[PDB]
Amino acid sequence: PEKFQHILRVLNTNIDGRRKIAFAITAIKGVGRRYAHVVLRKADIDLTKRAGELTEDEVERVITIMQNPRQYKIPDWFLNRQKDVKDGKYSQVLANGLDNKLREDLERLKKIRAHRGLRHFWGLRVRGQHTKTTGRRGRTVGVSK
Amino acid sequence: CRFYQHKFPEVEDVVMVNVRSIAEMGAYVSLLEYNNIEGMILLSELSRRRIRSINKLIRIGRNECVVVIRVDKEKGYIDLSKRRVSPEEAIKCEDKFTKSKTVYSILRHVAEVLEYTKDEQLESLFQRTAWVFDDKYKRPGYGAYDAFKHAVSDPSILDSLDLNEDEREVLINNINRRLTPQAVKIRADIEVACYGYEGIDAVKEALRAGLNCSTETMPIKINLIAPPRYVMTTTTLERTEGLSVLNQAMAVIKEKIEEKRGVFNV
Amino acid sequence: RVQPIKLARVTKVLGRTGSQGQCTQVRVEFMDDTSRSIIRNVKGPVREGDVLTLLESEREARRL
Amino acid sequence: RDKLNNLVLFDKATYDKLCKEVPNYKLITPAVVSERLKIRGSLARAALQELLSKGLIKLVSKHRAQVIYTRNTKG
RNA sequence: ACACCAUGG
RNA sequence: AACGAGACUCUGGCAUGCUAACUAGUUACGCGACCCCCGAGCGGUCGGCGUCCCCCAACUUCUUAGAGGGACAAGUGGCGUUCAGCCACCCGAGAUUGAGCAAUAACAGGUCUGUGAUGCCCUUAGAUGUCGGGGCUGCACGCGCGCUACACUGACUGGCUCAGCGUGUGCCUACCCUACGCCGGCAGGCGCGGGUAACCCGUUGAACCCCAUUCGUGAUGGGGAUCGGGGAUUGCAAUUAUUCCCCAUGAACGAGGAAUUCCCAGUAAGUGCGGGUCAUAAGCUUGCGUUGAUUAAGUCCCUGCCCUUUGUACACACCGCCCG
RNA sequence: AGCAGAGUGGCGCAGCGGAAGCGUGCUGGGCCCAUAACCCAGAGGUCGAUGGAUCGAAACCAUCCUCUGCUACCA
Ligand SMILES: [Mg+2]
Ligand SMILES: [Mg+2]
Ligand SMILES: [Mg+2]
Ligand SMILES: [Mg+2]
Ligand SMILES: [Mg+2]
Ligand SMILES: [Mg+2]
Ligand SMILES: [Mg+2]
Ligand SMILES: [Mg+2]
Ligand SMILES: [Mg+2]
Ligand SMILES: [Mg+2]
Ligand SMILES: [Mg+2]
Ligand SMILES: [Mg+2]
Ligand SMILES: [Mg+2]
Ligand SMILES: [Mg+2]
Ligand SMILES: [Mg+2]
Ligand SMILES: [Mg+2]
Ligand SMILES: [Mg+2]
Ligand SMILES: [Mg+2]
Ligand SMILES: [Mg+2]
Ligand SMILES: [Mg+2]
Ligand SMILES: [Mg+2]
Ligand SMILES: [Mg+2]
Ligand SMILES: [Mg+2]
Ligand SMILES: [Mg+2]
Ligand SMILES: [Mg+2]
Ligand SMILES: [Mg+2]
Ligand SMILES: [Mg+2]
Ligand SMILES: [Mg+2]
Repeated sequence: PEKFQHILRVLNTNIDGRRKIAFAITAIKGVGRRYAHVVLRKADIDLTKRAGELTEDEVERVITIMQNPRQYKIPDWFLNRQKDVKDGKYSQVLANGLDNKLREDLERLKKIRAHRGLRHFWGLRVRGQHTKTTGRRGRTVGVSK
Repeated sequence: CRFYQHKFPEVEDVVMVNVRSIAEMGAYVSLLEYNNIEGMILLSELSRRRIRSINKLIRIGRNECVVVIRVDKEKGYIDLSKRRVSPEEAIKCEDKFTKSKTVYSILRHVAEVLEYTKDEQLESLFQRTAWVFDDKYKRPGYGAYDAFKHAVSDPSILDSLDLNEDEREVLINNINRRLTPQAVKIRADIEVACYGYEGIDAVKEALRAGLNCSTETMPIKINLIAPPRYVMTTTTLERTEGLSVLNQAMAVIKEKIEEKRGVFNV
Repeated sequence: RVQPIKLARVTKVLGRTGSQGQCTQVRVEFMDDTSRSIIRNVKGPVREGDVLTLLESEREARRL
Repeated sequence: RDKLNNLVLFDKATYDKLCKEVPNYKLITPAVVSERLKIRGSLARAALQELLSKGLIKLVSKHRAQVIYTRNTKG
């Protein structure tokens, strides 16, 4: 049964062909599993066929939905980036847009040296956690002199 | 792949085992001189005297030689013991074990290009090679490594039996490079206190009188360690047949240096 | 180096010996010649009258 | 840990082995077919249901947790 | 029918 | 003769016997109404489902809570100097339910930071008796009580069907528990009633469990740390993110060395729900039910405790004393 | 300059080709009312350097270097 090609290289990442298509495309960053089901539902695709059982034209139908979600009627409260701080847009950053958007956000913070920027710099915990008995990476110290 | 001519070790044999788990009333240990059927050593049998912590005697991943006492040759219960070993047994087991390991790794390349889908063809080769190889030499005390030795020196038994392809290649090209110089140690233990000015020529004529019944082309390893000594490393065979080349050689030297002027050594 | 099994019936419980008081002293018959009798030391909770099983009827344990 | 290899859909050899394994077994559960063959297990379920649709096997008990079959209720 | 058990602002 | 033990007080287990109930019910029919034939019948009648509506019907089994009753080693058989009592068994709701209360003499135990209980000392207008801001949260590291996990005796998605102890509008103080309608994916918002409480939230539609679907031995859809972006509620104020919701990121961890804790029957453990603190608010603690085992009926070995005899150079009492 | 031995965890060392541990020390923890003894975890490695053989080495071969003992003691 269905012995044609399985693995597919969706943008910049190797989507394995074996897993169910829902749990197949999650190997993309910025695309969790709750977002993926919506994308596939709005793409009309069956949800009982692996990644190997999709031809070369459905996959474009899915990509264009992942990239332009606002227009395929996926509401504005699903998108991971909202009222984007620099320009007011709403969208899902996908693969390296996620890396660069985190990078730019940390740079934006450090630039005006906000209390979070310095915590990202010093490599500490940024939210309000106690730090006396947690994290605890370093090496043991001795009382001897 | 099996190590030896019997898959289940017999009673009163010393075996190489890699301890693997310290049990509650023993230890479950691998078997490494035989295939990996489990073994159980009783905790009452590690040492003859009281113990402070078991980790000081045995710990996971330590080759050790232990003696089996009883075995259910049917069900597979290898009962093992450590109180009952002398460190000599450890020697005579560990040397033959390090022999058997290289025979294991040598009889491995054949399966590289010949059929290797099954660990059983290893047994196939094993029954044709090792069984017959040791069925002979086990009467005086020798093994199949000695057979491969006698082979790569004068290849005469591998032909006398069923001959393979490229396996004699990986036989010799590995043995005679691991069967590699058995260093020679015969040097000239002679002290001379020369009394002859024409003697620099006597030493030369006696160097050319070093090894007898032989040629003027074969090289000898001269060493000038002591100016009053004349030390040679003679005809290089193996250190097994050049004996007379030390027994008789020095005599012409000492006489020809004694004949000229004054009395000399022997 | 080969001995058959033997089946004994408990006829009386004597006391609870052992260092933590774990094993139990007991007197048994032999179910083929009810004349015989030994004292044994069992590990579980014996009652009275139930059939033990001995793997070497020749021993006779005498303390803990 | 190792790599328990498994297929998600059959190859012709394995498909032959499926249509010929039916009598060989007196216990047909998804697990045993997934282990004796190199089957993912979500594939063994579908294949067993397919065979059952062919009357080739007889379902003796189905539960939410464990499913079983039998040989032919014959012989 | 007895391994080892020292010391105290 | 006195105290402690015991007796005692509360609680759990049994009454189809008593007392008596629109702030608890049940059965009946007076009913009637709805619905299906679902069975005789046809569809009514015979019946079946009703937390549908009634009764100025009958009663107290279920509910509630008062007075009494019941268990005493009382009966029967063994072991007991025939005593004090122990063991098994019968009848039984039950032959050992769980707590509270507790002596003499002490400890240089804890508390002056609970107190308008308090001696002495200190400071007393440049205050050690008030407002604004920061800290108790600061992180190379050592330890303690814990929570969630390492999956198939499982995770996810639907479906089905069961509780018990409780609290509730606040006397300054200034806030309570929530039904039902509507709006929003969600947290939440607006509107309009009940409750000072067996009366309303509420027949408290609790989770595990139960039934059916997807995944497949892969750090995987196990696990859910860390981090980006956005949306609400509390408040005078949320940054060092109070709490809450959504998309996204997806670390260690594959049953844990030497050691060591708790536990005997509705108990261990799994599982959720109320009280306390509480403007907002449990990974805590104090209680409540719910599914509900394995192993024991013992001993003095280890750590300790009580009684007698015995030894001591100890009495600040072996954590003692003391020799070169 | 020569002979012999050695070069591996901070230090002493084991390691007869299928390839990194032992004793001690250091850091931390366990046990006890404490402290030593005793128990366990962690870190620490160019196996002297350079080439070569071998399917493969720390190990075998060759050259060099560095320590130790003993004679040589040498314009
Ligand atoms: Mg002591
Ligand atoms: Mg001292
Ligand atoms: Mg002293
Ligand atoms: Mg009572
Ligand atoms: Mg009651
Ligand atoms: Mg009702
Ligand atoms: Mg009463
Ligand atoms: Mg009586
Ligand atoms: Mg009864
Ligand atoms: Mg009581
Ligand atoms: Mg008292
Ligand atoms: Mg006080
Ligand atoms: Mg005072
Ligand atoms: Mg004030
Ligand atoms: Mg202030
Ligand atoms: Mg604090
Ligand atoms: Mg505590
Ligand atoms: Mg707070
Ligand atoms: Mg609670
Ligand atoms: Mg509250
Ligand atoms: Mg609360
Ligand atoms: Mg608290
Ligand atoms: Mg007493
Ligand atoms: Mg006395
Ligand atoms: Mg006295
Ligand atoms: Mg005194
Ligand atoms: Mg003193
Ligand atoms: Mg003392």
